Amino acid sequence: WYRVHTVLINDPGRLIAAHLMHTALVAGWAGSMALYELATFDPSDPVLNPMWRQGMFVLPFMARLGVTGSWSGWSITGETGIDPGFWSFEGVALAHIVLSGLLFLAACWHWVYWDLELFRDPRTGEPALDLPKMFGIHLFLAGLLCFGFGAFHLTGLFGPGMWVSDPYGLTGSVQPVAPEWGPDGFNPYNPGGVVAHHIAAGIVGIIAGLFHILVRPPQRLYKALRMGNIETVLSSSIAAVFFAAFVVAGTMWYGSATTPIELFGPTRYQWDSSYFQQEINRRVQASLASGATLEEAWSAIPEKLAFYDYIGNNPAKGGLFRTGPMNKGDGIAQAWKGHAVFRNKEGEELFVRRMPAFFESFPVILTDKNGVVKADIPFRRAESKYSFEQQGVTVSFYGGELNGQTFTDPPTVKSYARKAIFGEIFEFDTETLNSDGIFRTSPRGWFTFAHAVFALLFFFGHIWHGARTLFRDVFSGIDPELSPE
Amino acid sequence: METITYVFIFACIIALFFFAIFFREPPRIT
Amino acid sequence: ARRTWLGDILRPLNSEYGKVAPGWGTTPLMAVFMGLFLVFLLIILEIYNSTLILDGVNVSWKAL
Amino acid sequence: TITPSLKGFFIGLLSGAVVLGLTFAVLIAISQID
Amino acid sequence: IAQLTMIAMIGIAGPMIIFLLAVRRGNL
Amino acid sequence: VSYPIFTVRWVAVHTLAVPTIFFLGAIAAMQFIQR
Amino acid sequence: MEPNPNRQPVELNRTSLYLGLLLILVLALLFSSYFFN
Amino acid sequence: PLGISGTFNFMIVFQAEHNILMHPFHQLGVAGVFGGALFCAMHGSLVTSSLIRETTETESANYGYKFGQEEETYNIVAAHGYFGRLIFQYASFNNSRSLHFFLAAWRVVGVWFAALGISTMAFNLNGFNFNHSVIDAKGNVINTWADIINRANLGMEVMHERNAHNFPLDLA
Amino acid sequence: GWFDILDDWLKRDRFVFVGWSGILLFPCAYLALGGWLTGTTFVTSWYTHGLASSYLEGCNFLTVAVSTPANSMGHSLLLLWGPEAQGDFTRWCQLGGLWTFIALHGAFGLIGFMLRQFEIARLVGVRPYNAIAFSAPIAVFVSVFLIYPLGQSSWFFAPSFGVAAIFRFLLFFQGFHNWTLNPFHMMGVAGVLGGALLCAIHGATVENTLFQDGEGASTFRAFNPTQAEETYSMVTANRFWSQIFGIAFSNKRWLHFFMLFVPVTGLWMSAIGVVGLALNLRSYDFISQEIRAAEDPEFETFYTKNLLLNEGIRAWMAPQDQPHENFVFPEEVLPRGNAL
Amino acid sequence: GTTGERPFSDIITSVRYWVIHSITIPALFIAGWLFVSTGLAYDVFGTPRPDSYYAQEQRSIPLVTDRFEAKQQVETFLEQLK
Amino acid sequence: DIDGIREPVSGSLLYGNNIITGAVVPSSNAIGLHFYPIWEAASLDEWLYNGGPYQLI
Amino acid sequence: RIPLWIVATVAGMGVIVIVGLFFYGAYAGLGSSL
Ligand SMILES: CCCCCCCCCCCCCCCCCC(=O)OC[C@H](CO[C@@H]1O[C@H](CO[C@H]2O[C@H](CO)[C@H](O)[C@H](O)[C@H]2O)[C@H](O)[C@H](O)[C@H]1O)OC(=O)CCCCCCCCCCCCCCCCC
Ligand code: CLA
Ligand code: CLA
Ligand code: CLA
Ligand code: CLA
Ligand code: CLA
Ligand SMILES: C=Cc1c(C)c2cc3nc(c4c5[nH]c(cc6nc(cc1[nH]2)C(C)=C6CC)c(C)c5C(=O)[C@@H]4C(=O)OC)[C@@H](CCC(=O)OC/C=C(\C)CCC[C@H](C)CCC[C@@H](C)CCCC(C)C)[C@@H]3C
Ligand SMILES: CCCCCCCCCCCCCCCC(=O)O[C@H](COC(=O)CCCCCCCCCCCC)CO[C@@H]1O[C@@H](CO)[C@H](O)[C@H](O)[C@@H]1O
Ligand SMILES: CCCCCCCCCCCCCCCC(=O)O[C@H](COC(=O)CCCCCCCCCCCC)CO[C@@H]1O[C@@H](CO)[C@H](O)[C@H](O)[C@@H]1O
Ligand SMILES: CC1=C(/C=C/C(C)=C/C=C\C(C)=C\C=C/C=C(C)/C=C/C=C(C)/C=C/C2=C(C)CCCC2(C)C)C(C)(C)CCC1
Ligand SMILES: CC1=C(\C=C/C(C)=C/C=C\C(C)=C\C=C\C=C(C)\C=C\C=C(C)\C=C\C2=C(C)CCCC2(C)C)C(C)(C)CCC1
Repeated sequence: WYRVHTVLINDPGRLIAAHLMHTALVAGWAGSMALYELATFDPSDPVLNPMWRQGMFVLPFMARLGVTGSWSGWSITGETGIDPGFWSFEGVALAHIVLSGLLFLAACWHWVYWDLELFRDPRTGEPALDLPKMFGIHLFLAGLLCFGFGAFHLTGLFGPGMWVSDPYGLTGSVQPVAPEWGPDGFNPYNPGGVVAHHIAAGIVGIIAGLFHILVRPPQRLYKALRMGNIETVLSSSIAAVFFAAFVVAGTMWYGSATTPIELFGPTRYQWDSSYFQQEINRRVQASLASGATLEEAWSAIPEKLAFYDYIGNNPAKGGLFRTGPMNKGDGIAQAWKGHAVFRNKEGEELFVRRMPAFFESFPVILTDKNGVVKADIPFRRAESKYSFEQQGVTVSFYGGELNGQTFTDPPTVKSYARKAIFGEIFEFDTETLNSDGIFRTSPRGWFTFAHAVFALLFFFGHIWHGARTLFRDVFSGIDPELSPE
Repeated sequence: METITYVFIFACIIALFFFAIFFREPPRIT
Repeated sequence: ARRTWLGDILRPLNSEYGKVAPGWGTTPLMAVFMGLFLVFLLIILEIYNSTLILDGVNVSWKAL
Repeated sequence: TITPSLKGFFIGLLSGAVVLGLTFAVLIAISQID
Repeated sequence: IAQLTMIAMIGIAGPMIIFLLAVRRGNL
Repeated sequence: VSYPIFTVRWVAVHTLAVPTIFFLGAIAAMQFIQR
Repeated sequence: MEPNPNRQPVELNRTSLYLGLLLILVLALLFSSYFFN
Repeated sequence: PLGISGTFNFMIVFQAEHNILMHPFHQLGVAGVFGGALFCAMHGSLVTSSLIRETTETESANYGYKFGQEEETYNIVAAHGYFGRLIFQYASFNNSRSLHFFLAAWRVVGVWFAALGISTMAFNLNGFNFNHSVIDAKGNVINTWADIINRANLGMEVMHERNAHNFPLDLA
Repeated sequence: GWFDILDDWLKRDRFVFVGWSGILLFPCAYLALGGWLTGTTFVTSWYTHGLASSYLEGCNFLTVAVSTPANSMGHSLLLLWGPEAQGDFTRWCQLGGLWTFIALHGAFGLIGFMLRQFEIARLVGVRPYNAIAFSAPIAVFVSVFLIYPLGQSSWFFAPSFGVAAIFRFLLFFQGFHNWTLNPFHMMGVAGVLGGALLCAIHGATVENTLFQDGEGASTFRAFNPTQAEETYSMVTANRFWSQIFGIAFSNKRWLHFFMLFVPVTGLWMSAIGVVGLALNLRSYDFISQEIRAAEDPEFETFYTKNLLLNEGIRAWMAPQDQPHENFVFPEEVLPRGNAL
Repeated sequence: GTTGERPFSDIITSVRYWVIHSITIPALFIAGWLFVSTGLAYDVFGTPRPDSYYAQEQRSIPLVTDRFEAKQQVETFLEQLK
Repeated sequence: DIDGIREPVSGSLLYGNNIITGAVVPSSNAIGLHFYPIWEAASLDEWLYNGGPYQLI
Repeated sequence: RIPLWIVATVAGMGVIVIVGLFFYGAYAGLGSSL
């Protein structure tokens, strides 16, 4: 077995059929996943139950590049009276599906029809491949198909722009983007720096292609690096795959215009930046500072936005064996309960110290501004000084669903402080899919975790294959006859 | 289940043990 | 070796096998594009890593 | 343009080069001397 | 103040009993 | 035989060797200090 | 369509599994519970 | 306690009653264990890294040895020529018997120590105590890394065997 | 051919081989091993962890280290001319500068050194199984010094170069991560243990198998170096285990390639799991458990016991461990058994 | 096998060595010891004099607050103690 | 019931249905360093409460 | 020509003696408990 797939190192006959297949199991898995993802993505709501909530791993990737309409009649937007044509999550899925059984079909040709004309080198009576040449055109091609990416697609000159949203998950929407190659054209967030990239390196990917197709491989390189041995190109690439691998699994973790929030999830660093908060709050401040009441203020801040400031939507809190869509964890987010401010007899506005990343558990501590401890639910009750009740705290909700109320009975208050440590409290439907109560990471995070072991494992034999490359001769064994050296 | 699932995978390692200390394929001396 | 329509039209593309060239010959022109590249990669690396703060370049979600 | 860290980045580039030019220029001195 | 002298003396004593024994030569 | 002293197997030695005899030397000062 | 020469026999010895059958079956026991969660 | 997790409990308790991670003994278990791992990789490495030539990927290379033969499938000096070349010579092993021994030398030597370490603390001669050690001029307490280690200890210290002792000092 | 002139010198069998690798391996592998020592004995981390590092501060060998930078930093590579120190060794020294440093140089030293194997074994002429065996280690370091940090909060939370420094790192993981319960790490263990077991099972399996192919009562003069064939009869030893522990070897060819696997293998395992800790995506809870625990004050498993430790080894820690997140912990609030 | 080995295995016994080295060792030892005995060390890496950790009074810790202007903090956080 | 207090902590399978969880629990302080020979427990059920199985093994 | 042996004893004191200063500075140093 350990060598059972070596039967192709030579004859690119039954070798293409291999690639022709893996690559039909890939798109074979394509749409099939979508029908699955598709067959369980409750679209009914995009504000408290976005695709990225109910773990959806393939869906998110479609939207980004365009397909956002579905033959069901909806859209990951909210809108109900549109519908792209055959290019709805339906066809998209269906598409690959046909492709697989389609590619499969041909994969056959190439095993039975292994001995092929152009398959061998003329001058000699044996099979071989002008690598530097095939690369020449494959490369070139890459470039041209690329190039047009920004050229029409991403720009719209011919196609759906791409998904782009403004600073806070809110108004995201698939839309054309015009390149911007000034400096900012290099901000992982500036969409234009991605449609200007793809026209750039595609154009260049082209030149290179032409050059590499024409010019010839300078000996001291073709003889230094054992090219001519299909082996070398498998290592000279494993390395490029793992290279980019590592970074894709870096974009998801770290803000990145290709990795929209509204599509995969919140940046772990969005609960670390306290981000959402400094905003939501500034909004309660401009609304409040103008003609409006504390009760009217938060009412402005919309669900979507409040929901984001919740920890349960921070991929940071998952766990390796939290088997599923975030929804199973804390429950199916139903509606926002409304920001709550805690006070006491005195009336000072206490503040609930929050729980950060690492901790799967925290102690509810209340510190007013300036940072002094003013109340806290005590594990040790006997020498309790700040304990609620004794300083008698009470919370009041402004905005949201629980709005306008003011709770006073310890038990409850205490309860809110607990659901306070998670940030903004919401009401979860746990019953439907029988939640468990153990918030799981998001796909935004998941992705990041496989371009892990898959990136890490990759590198390692870029060493092993890249070692079967330069050490062909040895392997079978080093020369049974050497002298002193 | 599980409780069983666990016992089995075990009552097996005991099998695969019996099989390697008695159905070991003799080391030949040539 | 079996004949093939599309096939005849594929090689020579496949034929020019050991199409080696004179000495390392074109190497320097190559490693001179890498010099520009390796720096390239590094220039963004340091912009992303928030060490290379450029004018009018806010590396945040707040781009638009 | 002309940021304090664009500058530091150039200065870093040369210092990088500085150690390349010197290490590499001293490597062939001893290269061909035996 | 410091008998750090005594310890070093006692020290140098036997590792240099060998010196003299090696400089006088004496089946060690 | 005909041996030299300014060999690489020397440069190496003096890379880590001398700073160290310096470091340990600096150390005694470290173990006097107080307050 | 003449038979294929690059078709060598598929190698595997009677204790090769005795090495693997262990590894996988034991590998199972560990990684199991984390499945039952 | 014999069972996966009980191990850990048993362990964590320990680390919290004996600074056993702050031991120049437990070091020696790691010291060697963290060695044998480092070395098993070598002799296993090099050895395999030096095999004659008996099949040419027709099948495998692990056949370059029919059992019983008095030859040595692997080449000794062909081997050393490498490690001697990796880290300067004199540093790589020349004699093969002085090699294999060294392989029981590393493990056993420290794995014993550890064995002693625990066996030592079963009498309360625990790992190093540097809590606060490092001081200030007026006297403020300047923190030693090992001071942190103290909290992650005091932490487990307090919680372990909760509600099982009614006094302030754990003498066991 | 000037290219061959440089080459020529370089790879010339000196006393301690230099090489092309030498231009990468050697420098980085210097300021790193170096830098460590430099800060180990002179620099304080007091402005990042308000704790003492260097030997100058009074610190002990064990209690010394080049502490990661303040989390306030992020992952900024703290260049010397980095906008952080703006170019200033003294400060750049204070802002922890040495960390990104030591780590990164060691990064390239570990690279340069793995390449240090591929070079030699290719000149001397041997299987690339040494360098290949170095994957185990590049993983471990890469997993626990770059990816971990990067996927987490700051460079801060990454290990810190020292003993007690990493010893911390350990407890840290046992606490908020409960690493000891991970399938992976429980394999790393498998490797680092067995590999050692092998290193010795075989070690002394040898010293006590070989023959009388020398005279005296000592084995050092015994045949070699590569002459007469084999010191230990793999047959006389064989039947020793096949009768004691039931099963023994055959073919030293594999026993030398299963000795490689074991550790280099298991060691890679953990390295994966560890990436998992980056996204806090770890193995902490056993659902089936907490739920059965929740509603029953009479069900206790070690698991729960261990699980309580964590809270302890966390509540008491974190505050004085994570200074930048101004922890304010009242005496009550803090969990802790009865009487202790 | 082949070895371009230089002296070494004896050069410690070297009569000239333990001479031009009965001058270099101690000349290196004290060289550093001064880097210490002076107090330079501190000023080099910034390490605090055991009196310059906390100011004579205040009990906070000069934790580097931000990331881009770090140095500045340190600056004022340094002059602090006075 | 390891530690003395009568608060049995039995990880196991036919209770602690898991492999990482369960294990063989120790003897109980109660009968400390004392030899608890299965044939002491006035009831095998007693020899059970008090970690008796541990020792023997 | 200095006795290769004495080259090893005079030095084996260098560590044996320096580590002795080291071990003292831990009972009165800056890193003392007082
Ligand atoms: C396994 C095989 C191993 C092979 C071994 C080979 C050895 C060779 C090693 C050589 C390379 C190592 C050196 C690379 C240094 C990279 C520097 C970096 O990290 O740079 C870091 C910074 C990232 O920016 C971060 O940004 C964060 C938040 O950003 C945002 O913060 C706010 C958002 O809330 C605002 O919007 C703000 O504007 C915005 O910047 C924080 O500020 C952080 O402090 C900051 O570091 O640059 C970035 O953009 C990051 C972009 C890097 C792309 C990803 C590469 C790194 C891979 C790790 C990522 C995966 C995660 C691990 C999970 C599991 C892995 C499997
Ligand atoms: C990328 C494409 C590619 C191709 C065509 C190959 C081909 C090969 N590799 Mg290989 N390899 C690759 C990528 C590839 N590798 C990558 C990215 C790595 C990580 C470094 C490796 C690491 C690696 C090692 C360590 C070894 C090989 C070996 C081999 C050869 C063994 C014979 C055979 O292939 O075994 C295939 C036979 C099998 C029975 C495969 C089943 C193995 C199971 C147990 C793995 C389970 C995975 C599967 C169920 C799901 C995988 C999905 C996921 C991996 C994406 C063969 C030439 C071996 C060598 O001897 O060369 C012959 C060898 O020791 N490879
Ligand atoms: C014929 C062209 C074509 C097109 C337009 C698509 C389009 C799509 N495929 Mg797809 N696919 C194709 C061929 C194509 N596929 C083939 C031949 C296979 C193998 C059978 C697949 C297997 C496949 C699977 C398994 C899946 C898809 C999916 C998708 C959809 C989302 C994936 C995506 O966004 O791309 C992302 C692609 C990129 C971002 C490009 C990355 C490639 C690297 C970065 C470029 C490397 C270039 C190289 C270095 C050369 C140098 C370049 C030079 C210029 C410098 C999207 C509709 C997904 C889906 O259906 O979800 C709805 C999905 O799960 N495809
Ligand atoms: C774990 C580290 C590691 C190791 C041991 C190897 C080993 C190997 N690689 Mg390789 N490689 C690596 C990482 C590694 N690689 C990475 C991260 C990439 C990204 C592309 C590659 C890409 C690559 C290609 C395309 C090829 C190889 C090949 C090889 C083999 C021979 C050539 C070679 O080694 O080049 C080693 C290359 C270097 C050591 C790079 C030089 C040092 C860099 C450029 C210094 C620049 C850093 C600079 C200071 C900037 C600062 C960074 C900043 C963030 C601080 C050999 C087995 C060849 C091969 O096996 O083909 C059959 C081959 O064609 N590699
Ligand atoms: C990456 C750099 C690095 C370095 C240099 C060290 C070094 C060390 N670690 Mg360590 N460690 C690391 C990363 C590192 N670690 C990481 C990432 C983790 C994850 C937790 C750990 C977890 C860990 C634990 C749990 C322990 C250590 C311990 C140790 C010490 C014991 C050495 C040993 O037993 O090896 C055996 C030797 C070899 C494998 C061959 C080389 C030996 C080294 C290189 C030389 C040691 C000599 C020393 C430097 C000075 C002696 C002078 C004399 C030899 C001339 C040693 C100082 C042990 C300790 O307590 O410290 C003493 C210990 O218990 N480490
Ligand atoms: C990686 C680069 C890339 C990728 C992944 C995509 C992906 C996509 N583009 Mg696109 N595009 C690109 C570059 C790319 N583009 C460039 C450079 C341009 C410049 C023109 C465009 C211009 C463009 C326009 C104008 C449009 C798109 C659209 C799309 C999407 C619809 C296609 C669909 O998903 O079915 C993919 C299905 C398959 C790949 C199936 C593969 C196998 C089947 C069987 C195909 C063949 C079946 C059968 C044999 C007959 C096929 C031919 C005939 C039937 C049509 C999405 C796939 C359309 C959009 O609306 O999509 C939602 C759209 O209108 N693009
Ligand atoms: C216990 C930890 C550990 C250490 C101490 C260690 C050390 C070493 N391993 C080496 C080799 C190997 N290790 C291997 C497998 C493994 N090694 C492992 C674990 C270790 N290996 C694990 C167990 C696997 C086995 C499962 C392979 C087989 C090799 C090699 O063949 C190689 C060897 O031949 O050794 C003889 C040597 C290569 C030297 C080098 O790369 O220099 C170049 C790098 C330098 C000089 C700069 C250091 C780079 C690092 C990143 C900088 C860190 C500096 C500080 C952190 C210093 C730490 C000290 C403080 C933290 C207290 C070196 C002595
Ligand atoms: C609840 C427990 C579950 C956990 C499992 C327990 C841990 C198992 C660790 C042992 C595995 C290492 C095997 C070494 C590989 C090898 O070398 O042994 C091979 C296979 O033997 C095996 O696999 C046999 C496995 C069963 C052995 C268990 C013994 C039971 C206890 C004995 C007590 C005696 C009083 C046989 O030979 C090998 O394979 C040969 C080809 O058949 C080749 O010659 C190879 O080079 C090699 O020699
Ligand atoms: C027989 C050998 C067999 C092999 C096993 C031997 C293992 C021995 C391990 C001992 C290591 C530490 C010793 C503690 C003594 C001590 O305490 O010295 C400390 C620094 O140590 C040190 O500087 C440790 C030196 C290790 C650095 C070596 C790294 C690589 C460089 C080598 C390159 C050479 C070319 C400084 O002491 C401090 O002294 C004062 C600070 O000046 C403080 O007040 C405290 O007293 C504090 O203890
Ligand atoms: C027939 C045909 C057709 C079609 C077909 C198709 C469409 C098919 C298919 C398909 C399919 C049916 C597919 C597939 C596949 C996929 C796959 C097969 C995948 C995979 C899997 C995997 C991959 C897995 C699993 C796992 C695990 C276990 C865990 C980890 C992860 C993983 C993934 C590894 C038509 C009529 C149209 C035409 C032609 C013919
Ligand atoms: C830093 C830096 C650099 C570099 C560096 C260096 C150069 C470092 C180093 C270094 C070093 C080089 C250090 C050192 C050292 C050492 C020491 C300080 C030591 C020691 C010790 C010891 C260790 C002793 C002893 C002993 C004994 C005898 C017993 C046991 C063992 C032992 C070994 C412990 C540069 C400028 C580039 C840049 C900046 C930064």
